[PDB]
Amino acid sequence: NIDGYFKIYSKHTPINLVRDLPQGFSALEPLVDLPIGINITRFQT
Amino acid sequence: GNYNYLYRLFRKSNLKPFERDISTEIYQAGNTPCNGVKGFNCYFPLQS
Repeated sequence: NIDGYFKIYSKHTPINLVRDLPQGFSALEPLVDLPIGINITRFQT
Repeated sequence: GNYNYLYRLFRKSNLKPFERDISTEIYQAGNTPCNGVKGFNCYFPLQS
């Protein structure tokens, strides 16, 4: 959040692993950019 | 009287550009810590 801009970048990657992060380099393209402009301090899944 | 346009009278620190402050808690302008809603050196943060 820079000046309240809630930036969302995601990518799908087919992998074959069991317990660890994939070995390699992966990017993230912009899915959506949100100008929400609200105060954020703590999150939850 | 157009008293509806309230405004903050005090502030603990100089706020940032495009920063919005709505909380109306009583400011502790005095040396001593303060609580409650009223008291000397304990003034309403907003004026009209």
